Amino acid sequence: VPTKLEVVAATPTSLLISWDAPAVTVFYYYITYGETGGNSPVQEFTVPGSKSTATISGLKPGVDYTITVYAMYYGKVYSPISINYRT
Amino acid sequence: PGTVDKKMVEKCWKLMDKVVRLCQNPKLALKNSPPYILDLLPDTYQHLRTILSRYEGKMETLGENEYFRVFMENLMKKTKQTISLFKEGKERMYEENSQPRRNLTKLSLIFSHMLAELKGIFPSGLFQGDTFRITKADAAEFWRKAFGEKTIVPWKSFRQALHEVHPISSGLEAMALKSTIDLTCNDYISVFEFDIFTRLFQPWSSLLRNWNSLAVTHPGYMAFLTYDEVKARLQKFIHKPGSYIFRLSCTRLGQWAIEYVTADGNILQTIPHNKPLFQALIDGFREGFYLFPDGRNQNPDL
Repeated sequence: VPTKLEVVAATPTSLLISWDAPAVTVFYYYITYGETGGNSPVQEFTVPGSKSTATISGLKPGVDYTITVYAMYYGKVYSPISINYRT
Repeated sequence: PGTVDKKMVEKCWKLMDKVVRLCQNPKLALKNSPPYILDLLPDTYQHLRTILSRYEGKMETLGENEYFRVFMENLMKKTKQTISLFKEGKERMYEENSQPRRNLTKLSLIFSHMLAELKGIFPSGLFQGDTFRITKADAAEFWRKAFGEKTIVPWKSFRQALHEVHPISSGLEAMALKSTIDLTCNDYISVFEFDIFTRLFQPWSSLLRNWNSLAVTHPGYMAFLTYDEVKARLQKFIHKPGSYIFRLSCTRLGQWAIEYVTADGNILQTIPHNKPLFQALIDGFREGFYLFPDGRNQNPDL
């Protein structure tokens, strides 16, 4: 479970999300952002476990999106955390 | 990837030695975990020089083997990231709790994995990846049938190949599998990493499902830890006899580890030589030892 997930930098289309590093190690972080109540399969990407911040580009301006964050150790998916932001 | 030349590995040793200059700061106060990081790179240099000694008659023929190219490229990349990690970390290398220190220990685990892979593929400096013995036949049949004499493959080919026998539901899951089955973290599945995986999650018939219950939805699963980190984890539930976890050891790849608490308050461990992991887990559930995974009252069913 990534702790204390929040957006810290905002543009109409790009968002900088910063979560605190868990005490336990992270091999990789998995991020899935998708339109709130949107039937379109959510976009997904990955970052290395060293980073505590990530940036998403190309989000439509004027939509509430639902973003889900996962921590990943070797063969392990810690429980996720989610936030919803209106751009 | 790129063809192998001897000058580039000169460069590479300079990098390993430079990382040795960085890590030998006592202010880090590195613990020999292992992965020690410090001891692995001398053994990497040494074993590599052993391969070179073995391939003195035919250096070019060694440079045109896929495994040595991929392995060396990856070692140069990882060691460059090991230098740039101190570069980014600056002073925050002096405390272990800091994030760049955690990244350093991560790359230590990686380095241990790569050395283990190299020693497995190159015993006595000789290439035997084409004649590599996969332990579970079912796995060996799959590998000989899907790829054959291949030693290393790109991860995409392995996802498309393994998907036909055991389907992969989504990229969310496929990433999680590419985590374990690629210990080198280089988008390349080898016969070494594959054999370790299959030995870890027998039987083959339900391999992927064995992966799911024993890894993804399990609380006691702790991936790679050292005996120091294990006791540090279970100290919080020592008063609670039967609280257990099960992990992996870098020292031993393809072997399981189980740790549990006794009524005495001592933390004793057990290793499953006979029986698979799930079966041994069930039996310990029947005996009265494996009750709380990670000190959690709910125990998953197998």
